[PDB]
Amino acid sequence: NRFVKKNGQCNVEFTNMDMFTTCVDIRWRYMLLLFSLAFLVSWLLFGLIFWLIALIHGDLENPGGDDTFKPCVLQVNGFVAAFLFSIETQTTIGYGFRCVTEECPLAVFMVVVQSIVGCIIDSFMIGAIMAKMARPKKRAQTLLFSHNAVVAMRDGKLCLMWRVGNLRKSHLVEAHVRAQLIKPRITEEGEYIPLDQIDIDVGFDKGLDRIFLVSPITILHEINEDSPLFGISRQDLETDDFEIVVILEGMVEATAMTTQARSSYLASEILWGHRFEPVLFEEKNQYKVDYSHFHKTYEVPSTPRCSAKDLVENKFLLSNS
Amino acid sequence: NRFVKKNGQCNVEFTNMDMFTTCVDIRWRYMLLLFSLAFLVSWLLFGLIFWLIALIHGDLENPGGDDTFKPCVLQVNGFVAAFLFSIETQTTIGYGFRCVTEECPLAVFMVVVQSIVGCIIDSFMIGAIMAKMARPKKRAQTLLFSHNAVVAMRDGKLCLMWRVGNLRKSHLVEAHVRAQLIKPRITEEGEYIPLDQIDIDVGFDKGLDRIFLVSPITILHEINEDSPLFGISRQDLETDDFEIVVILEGMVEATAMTTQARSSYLASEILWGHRFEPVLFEEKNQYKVDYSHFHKTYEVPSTPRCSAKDLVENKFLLSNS
Amino acid sequence: NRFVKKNGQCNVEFTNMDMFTTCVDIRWRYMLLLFSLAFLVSWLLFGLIFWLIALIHGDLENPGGDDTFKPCVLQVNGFVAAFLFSIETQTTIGYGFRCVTEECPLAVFMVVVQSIVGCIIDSFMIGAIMAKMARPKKRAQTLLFSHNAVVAMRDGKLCLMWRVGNLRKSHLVEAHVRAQLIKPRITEEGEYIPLDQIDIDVGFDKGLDRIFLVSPITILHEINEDSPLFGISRQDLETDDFEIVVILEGMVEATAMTTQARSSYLASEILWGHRFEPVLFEEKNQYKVDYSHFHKTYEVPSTPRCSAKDLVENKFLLSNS
Amino acid sequence: NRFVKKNGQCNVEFTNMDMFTTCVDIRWRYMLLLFSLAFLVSWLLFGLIFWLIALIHGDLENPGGDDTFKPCVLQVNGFVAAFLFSIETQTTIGYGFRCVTEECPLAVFMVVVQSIVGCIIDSFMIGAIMAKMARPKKRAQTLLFSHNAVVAMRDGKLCLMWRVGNLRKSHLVEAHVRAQLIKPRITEEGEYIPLDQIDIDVGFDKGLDRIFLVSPITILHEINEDSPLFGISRQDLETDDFEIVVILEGMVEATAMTTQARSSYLASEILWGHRFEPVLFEEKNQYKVDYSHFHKTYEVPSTPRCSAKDLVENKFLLSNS
Ligand SMILES: [K+]
Ligand SMILES: [K+]
Ligand SMILES: [K+]
Ligand SMILES: [K+]
Ligand SMILES: [K+]
Repeated sequence: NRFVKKNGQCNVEFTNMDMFTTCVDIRWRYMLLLFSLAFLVSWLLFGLIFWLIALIHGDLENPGGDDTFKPCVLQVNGFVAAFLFSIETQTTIGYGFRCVTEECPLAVFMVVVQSIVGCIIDSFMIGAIMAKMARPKKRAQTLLFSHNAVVAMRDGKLCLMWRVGNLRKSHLVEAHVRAQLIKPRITEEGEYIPLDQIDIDVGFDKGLDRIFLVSPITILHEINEDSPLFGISRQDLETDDFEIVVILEGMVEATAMTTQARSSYLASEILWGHRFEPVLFEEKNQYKVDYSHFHKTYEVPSTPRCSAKDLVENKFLLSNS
Repeated sequence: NRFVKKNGQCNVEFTNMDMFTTCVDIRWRYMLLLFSLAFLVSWLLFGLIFWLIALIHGDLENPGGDDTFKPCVLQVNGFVAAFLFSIETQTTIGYGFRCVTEECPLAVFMVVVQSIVGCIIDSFMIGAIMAKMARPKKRAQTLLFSHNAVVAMRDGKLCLMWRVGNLRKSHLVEAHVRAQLIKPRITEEGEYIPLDQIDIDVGFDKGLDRIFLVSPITILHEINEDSPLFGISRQDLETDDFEIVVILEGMVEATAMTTQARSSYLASEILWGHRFEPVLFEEKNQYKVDYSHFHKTYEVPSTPRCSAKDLVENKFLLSNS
Repeated sequence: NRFVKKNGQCNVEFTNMDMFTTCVDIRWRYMLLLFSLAFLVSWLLFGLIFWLIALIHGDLENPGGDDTFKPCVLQVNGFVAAFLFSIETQTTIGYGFRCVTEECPLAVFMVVVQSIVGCIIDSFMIGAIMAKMARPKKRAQTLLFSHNAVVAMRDGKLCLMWRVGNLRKSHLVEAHVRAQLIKPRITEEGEYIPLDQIDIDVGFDKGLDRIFLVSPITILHEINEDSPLFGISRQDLETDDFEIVVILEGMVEATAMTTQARSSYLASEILWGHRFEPVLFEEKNQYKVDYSHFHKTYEVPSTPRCSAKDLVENKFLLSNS
Repeated sequence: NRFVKKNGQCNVEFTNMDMFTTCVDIRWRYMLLLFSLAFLVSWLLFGLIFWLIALIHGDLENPGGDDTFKPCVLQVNGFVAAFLFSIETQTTIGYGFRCVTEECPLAVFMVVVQSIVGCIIDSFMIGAIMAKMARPKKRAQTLLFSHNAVVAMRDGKLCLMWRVGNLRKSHLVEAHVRAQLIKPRITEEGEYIPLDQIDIDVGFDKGLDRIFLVSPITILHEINEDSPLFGISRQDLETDDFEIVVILEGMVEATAMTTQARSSYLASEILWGHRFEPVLFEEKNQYKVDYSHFHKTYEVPSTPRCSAKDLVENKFLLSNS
């Protein structure tokens, strides 16, 4: 039946899976203690001002006032009371026992000031809990490479292969693969490149490196005249110092945040003359993917042990003679 | 007249269209009951603390106080009153009947604590109603494929074709098409690929797969020597087990979120020797698109019933002899 | 001197320039009247509830209460008072004259409910003023095409050219150009394509269509054997029904929102045998761009009046004989 | 050992490194004084209204009221008191001394109005402190070009080279390089291009311009028949007026904001017959990058002083004879 329903939906089911710009990430909870401190500082500061004012105006000795005398702020009898009024103003709780009066302009202006300050402050609190909210780090890896890469024969050509798959049913828009052989080398003129990155060809020029990934795919590198692996046999493989890097880029269907997935195979991690265990099965009305067979491989004794280079050379001696 | 006005505007009119990172999507309204619970828990907790304090300080028996005795918080006569003061503090309603006094530091500190807690809490409430606000799922599909794909003759070549169109007047920046024949196969060496994805060529190498989509377009795949459809005739079509996938990627003009539109044609869903009904008409000063003709097709009896492979083979026998 | 400073900075100066997902864009100010309505509805509803409660409990006739009788909410003497208490609760103004008491659980629960409701409501208000805040429409066009396109001779080849430029000093990351001849045509087999889009080659295959745009650039299309313009002379130009579309895509340096800039030239809008007036001048220590010369052009009488096709044909008759 | 751990992690360590849409960026702190003004204006306006009402209703002479007379708003004895009530309403502090009463509908409606206004206002305040919060300018440059570019011999070919490196351990998804020779020139037909941008080939056609950048890389431009540098020797280099631009695009792993890094080399800034000092060293279990050697270079006297053009020409005279 259908691999892709007419609406784009996929027919597969997955089984058996195991300046201050730095302030956005500024801290885990240290920002919370930071803001709690921000408040405390502002509350204590304005309380001291209100207490200074009540002290000077002489309210401390007549906090409630009377017919002849009106406090700047009612009911401030000390610094503790002062502290309270400041809080109630900024928090805008405003119980009202401590209350401003029309007497002192300085006091009124001070409330006016404290109100704006207070607003700005928690306004920023929402911004910091915005930044730190969505600006992640450590996004779960949705993509997977076979633990090993395989060298075997497919359709007459000798090929290095490895597997990639999505752990999520979510699609990868504009996905493409790359590979490089990495190793030190010395140029013809005797120049030293400590680690050289040599492209390994997955089909870029025809755009076959463009992939549609639903179920796990085996990526093919034909080893040929233009391959850095052209002169390598199965024995060389248990010798050589080279390492292969593999990449899969693309964009998460939901985010449109381009992703780059990486992994590596040492010469020692490449299994010659093997093949991957099929991960995809058809059961009646729909397709299943058994993810336990992902890394699993099996020997193909009929696989030639020599290098692709000698493989091709031999062909012509069986031609010429 | 003009297809594209000098300012970029398009001249067409459309007619007849029918960790906790998972918390962003955490729920529909279960988050609302979650937060309502968050509040309730904090309100009840602080009320119990205030009630514990009023109990110990002995306020329950003299809630209003007198000349010789001052409560930590005025007017707490029970747990219900206690509950109320907690609410009024956090909500910052602060009716003021239940009111803090300068007596108990513990109480003052508790208010101080409850104020910061309360702020943080709803600060987060705005973040959750941020995440859940714009982080969508199920974005309406703006793109469309003809229900069927057609095989006919164009400009001398035999071609598999299918239609794509935008349901919205909104443009697709950097849009491109891809296609693959999907089917099981067994390699020369006898290896089984359960479902193989073979590229179908829409013109990638010349970059003709890059498209400017205003009105609906017919996508052409020339069936030639290098096509997987090269050896297929009209009769094979009512036999074969293959399925074709089609893709259109690009980015919504507004969002710049790369989109990937999918659809499929079974061999059985491919109509041989047909053509699409034109969707675009010119009326005087501007262009119309009649979207009722989108999926509509018609027979072209002059269309050859054989495979493109034999089509080409025959040419040379009418050459040689 | 330098076009690009060693830090990447550019040395040019510019002169003489003239479900409810739809709710994000839901309205201009109709959303503001919407929310104002949202509040009003909630305020009136809860006030009616509080008034219902005060009515039943018999508070209307003893609003202040006394030694033997305690109202659910103090000082509710009517619906107007009721309305007020509801407001003061939700707004959390809480003057305190109308005040809740520990008597009626129903009332307490109602306050509890109204508090959460109120919070959720304006929480959403911040989300709507978030969506409608940054989710724009009508982004100012930063990119510009010469009003006309020119056909002239450059470096021995006959070429259709047109100009593009940035109105902003801001760079375009990964910018590239495309062009298409648009016109109706009838296929060899007699099929009608109402408007056909034919690629015009700006150098894609070598990736010369990739451009670095600081000062305005002239885009070149070599008219050759593979060009749809190959058979066109200056006289044909004052006849033909074809139109040319031009595109420039890329991403705004700041936004990384891919942009697609469009414009068109009718055959009648193409000026044959002309050239563009240079927009870029060097003055001593830095480069200026005079944007008044952008669309300006001048005749080049030495320009051949014939089609590039006959231009090439003639070459060989002056070869053969 | 490993360059890339099996999970994608990199094995290198770095050492020795030194309408109103314009309102988003509208100002540094001028927006803060703007909003503070926004509040003040609204507070003063509503206070004047409340004062107008209290004046007309005759409350000024009986602010507290009595058995026979009820003020619209209690305790407004002047404009200063009026100012206060307005503040306490909007801020929702609501001390309660100045308090609304059920008498004047006009007043009630006014409170109702002031409440919604107040909410909208600071709602917007959160949006402006949203825009101005994350919409940056001046993002730190994470990418680096060698101060100079080198011409030397590698693997038999004469090549212009320059270095690029990431200052951050953060990866660049889909990174690619470009280069252009920039200089004035006059066309065959005698047309003047003030500054011409000529592509310099870094391997685009094979997609070798696609790079995987962990440690700093040397970018190679083979100087050959198709190079604008083909006819240039070491002596020409101390003469010529040309400048070379270099670009590196790609997307920051975290942001997915495409970045374009630029830099330039004047003919005078190109060091002929040199090579770069290796920046990468292997110490036991892991790789180090010494960033002090980045710009450092050394002479290679064996480097030919002539132009690649004559280099190749000479080859055939040592062939022919
Ligand atoms: K209050
Ligand atoms: K309040
Ligand atoms: K109050
Ligand atoms: K190519
Ligand atoms: K409040």
